[PDB]
Amino acid sequence: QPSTANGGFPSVVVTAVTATTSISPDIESTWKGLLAGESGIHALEDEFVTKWDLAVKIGGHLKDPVDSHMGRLDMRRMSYVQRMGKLLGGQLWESAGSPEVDPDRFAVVVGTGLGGAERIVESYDLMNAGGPRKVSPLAVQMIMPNGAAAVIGLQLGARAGVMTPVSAQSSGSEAIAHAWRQIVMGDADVAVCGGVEGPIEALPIAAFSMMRAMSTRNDEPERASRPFDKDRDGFVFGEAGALMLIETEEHAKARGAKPLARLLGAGITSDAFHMVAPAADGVRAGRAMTRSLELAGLSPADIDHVNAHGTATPIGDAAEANAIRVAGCDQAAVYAPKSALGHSIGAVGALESVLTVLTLRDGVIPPTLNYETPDPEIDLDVVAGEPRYGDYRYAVNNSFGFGGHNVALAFGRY
Amino acid sequence: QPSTANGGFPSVVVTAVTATTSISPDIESTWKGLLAGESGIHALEDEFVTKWDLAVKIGGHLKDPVDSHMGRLDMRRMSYVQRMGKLLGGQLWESAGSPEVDPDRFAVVVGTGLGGAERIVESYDLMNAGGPRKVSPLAVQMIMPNGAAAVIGLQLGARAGVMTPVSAQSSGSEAIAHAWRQIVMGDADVAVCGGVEGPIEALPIAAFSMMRAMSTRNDEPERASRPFDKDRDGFVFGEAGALMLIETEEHAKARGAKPLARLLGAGITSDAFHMVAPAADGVRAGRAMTRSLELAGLSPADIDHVNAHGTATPIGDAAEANAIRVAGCDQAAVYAPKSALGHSIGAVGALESVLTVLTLRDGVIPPTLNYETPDPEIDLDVVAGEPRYGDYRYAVNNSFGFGGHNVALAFGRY
Ligand SMILES: CCCCCCCCCCCCCCCC(=O)O[C@H](COC(=O)CCCCCCCC[C@H](C)CCCCCCCC)COP(=O)(O)O
Ligand SMILES: CCCCCCCCCCCCCCCC(=O)O[C@H](COC(=O)CCCCCCCC[C@H](C)CCCCCCCC)COP(=O)(O)O
Ligand SMILES: C=C/C(C)=C/[C@@]1(C)SC(=O)C(CC)=C1O
Ligand SMILES: C=C/C(C)=C/[C@@]1(C)SC(=O)C(CC)=C1O
Ligand SMILES: [K+]
Ligand SMILES: [K+]
Repeated sequence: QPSTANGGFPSVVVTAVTATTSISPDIESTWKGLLAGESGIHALEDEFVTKWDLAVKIGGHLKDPVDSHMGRLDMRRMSYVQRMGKLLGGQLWESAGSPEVDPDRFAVVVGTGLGGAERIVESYDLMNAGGPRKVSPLAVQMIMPNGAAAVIGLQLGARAGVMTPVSAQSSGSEAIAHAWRQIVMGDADVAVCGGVEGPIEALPIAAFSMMRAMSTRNDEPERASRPFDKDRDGFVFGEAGALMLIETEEHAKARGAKPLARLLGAGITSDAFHMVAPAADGVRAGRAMTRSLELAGLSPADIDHVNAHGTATPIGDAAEANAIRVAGCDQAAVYAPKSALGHSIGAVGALESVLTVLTLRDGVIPPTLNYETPDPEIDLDVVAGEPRYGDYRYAVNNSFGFGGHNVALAFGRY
Repeated sequence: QPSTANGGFPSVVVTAVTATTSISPDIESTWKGLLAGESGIHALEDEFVTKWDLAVKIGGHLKDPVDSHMGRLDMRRMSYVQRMGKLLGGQLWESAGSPEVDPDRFAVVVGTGLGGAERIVESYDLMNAGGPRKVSPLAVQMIMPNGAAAVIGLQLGARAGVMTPVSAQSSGSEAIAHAWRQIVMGDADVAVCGGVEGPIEALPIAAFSMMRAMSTRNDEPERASRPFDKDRDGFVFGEAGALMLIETEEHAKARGAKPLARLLGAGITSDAFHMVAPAADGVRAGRAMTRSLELAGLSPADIDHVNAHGTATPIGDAAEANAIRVAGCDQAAVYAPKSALGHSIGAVGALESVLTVLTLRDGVIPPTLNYETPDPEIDLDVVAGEPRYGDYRYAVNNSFGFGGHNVALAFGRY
């Protein structure tokens, strides 16, 4: 059976990354910030918080708002996720050296949680006020959830497929999994992949808050997200979008690109347990990890590092600790970046895959913030207090989503 | 290089199909109907048409509304596409003999155009009227576009992955493409796949009609949808959802299921041309067809039948005829089912895949309705007037979507 290690699949490398976060618009500054123990979570100053007296009054807005880079027409012709996709798509390509690739071998796979939903409600209000001729001729193509991926495909010229897998909070990792599949199956040699997501707003907070699993530690925003900690009280929103460029090792060599890491395998499963709670036993989630190992050609003892989904929900963290044990990876050093960056939903799995890549490139895992009281039921090696340094050779990035979706990505040091 | 024909991919068979359409809730009755020249397209009698004086006053509502089957609890706690998913998934599973499969080898892949969007505008109105605590605690899990796929995965017990590819009008076929990939790569032995979509409503009609591509032949509804006809004047909505059950031929034989057809190969590409117009040259669209043949182990000369996306827009049908030529498939017999069933957006490529399968099972292509004046730019063998019987062995189903997505599926007689 084919694996990366046994040459049954071609070698695929990560050759550029871009991300915008609550800490910085520059991924390399976000990364230094994380290492120095910086949090992007703050008191929400938005008017909408006082207008509605929201129970949740914390979150990380992007340091550098997407729309400060958007012109007059982009504001009127794209939904917010498409605007983010355009912004990141251009930054990534510039970071890659603006390569001239064969368009017929270039694919885009970009996940998102929802799509251009603000244009749904705008279109609804416009029609209710002034009838059907007040709806934009662009409303369909701004709203459709494949919109951000399609904007990036058009921007960069991708003709080997533009795909948008949606799996709620695992969408941004799932996208990279499908990009890797498309290359190893011979449909593409190069792919831009990742995840984008909307900003923090009143209605999203209201709707997630009614499920009662958001932190309300409003007095102390930077202490509120505590994945794996005994005193965790739910997740915190933190805005992000992130993309990476992956290509065959041969394609990278031929153009002189310097790889940051290798993308070795990907595992996708599903729980069939509950729509909005993960299976407590972590068995299908652990199988996604295992399947990424099988495809990579690795054993669980090879894994130095797991980048946890680690939302800081009580039931979420417990299930993931069980999954990591089921996969044999519970001696890896674990990071839960939502501790500092919060949860960006459809993008978050892409951001964390980027962080996994930087961990491998630089030999360092940032501290998990707020990890102050270990939880007996979670017996994991959670990195905390200061960075953990090592010559890491292999890591797995985990992401999970409402629906019972489990995605695991195996990366290696280049 | 592995193909189905050369045994490099495992054999994959279609063992059950279900669909609900404008003609019938029973796919076998829908099929008999199409063969008898029936149309599902009628005057819209909804009060919203006259309320808003909509330019488009025609379309095909389901013969049998999904909600005639829906418990009162479901009507509050699932979105419309989730209800459609649950209904179709239970029907499919019964049609299959309710098999006991290994859940850890069973995947679901179901596309849709948008998701539970009615719950977005419901949540918005509730919050505006009553504040943030009047939003449903189930709002998120009803809205998320992976919701329908996830309902089906929970309902049927799928633990090998639940996926929702979103590619607007090609989603339904793209879902079946990714299910075939998942089986041939060894991630699953059996999969439920296809597409669901919302109903014709006021805001959907306004937003699409403002793009200026819909038919407004309101005085003759059954004559409005005219794919490939010289006098075509745009597309017509017709509601549907459809699912099929695919599995390895070995798995089928083990349980004694008689196949309906073989699913031989799939190709996905993208245009990088325009967000809402297909590339005129048909080149990337023809490459998707060619890719499906390469993976099948077929040559264009083998192909007997093409089930065309055939929307009846002037530019869309012209581009598809060029793509069929690019692919070398322009000697095949062509059917354009939107002539009879109209356009079901995210569900349509799955519906048309099911029709392709029945064509191969029964050796007959239904007539393309309203095909009265050949267009010299098309120069295709369009089946029309009466059904055409023949010994069809191989067929390609086309679907394309806003964003420039091209999906082709290669099917074969069992
Ligand atoms: C990290 C946060 C993650 C967020 C959660 C993800 C949810 C998806 C986010 C959707 C995209 C939102 C885009 C907002 C653009 C923007 O900002 O529009 C403001 C003005 O507000 C609005 O129009 C708010 C309109 C909201 C649109 C409907 C959202 C409905 C959300 C659902 C009820 C709950 C969330 C469902 C998530 C399902 C999928 C993931 C599991 C500019 O203001 P002005 O400049 O005009 O003054
Ligand atoms: C032939 C298929 C047509 C496909 C069209 C696809 C459009 C997308 C699918 C939308 C799914 C909506 C489900 C409808 C539920 C239903 O019916 O609720 C009515 C009462 O009205 C409503 O609340 C309708 C309000 C709809 C609000 C959101 C619609 C947003 C539409 C966008 C602005 C334009 C379409 C975007 C498509 C992008 C994706 C594909 C390219 C019954 O009322 P009651 O009898 O129960 O009292
Ligand atoms: C099946 C449900 C799952 C996986 C739920 C998780 C663990 S995933 C996620 O991001 C969150 C917080 C938003 C959960 O509560
Ligand atoms: C890129 C745009 C494309 C492929 C557009 C097509 C041809 S596909 C489709 O179903 C329709 C009618 C709604 C189109 O107008
Ligand atoms: K992670
Ligand atoms: K078709």
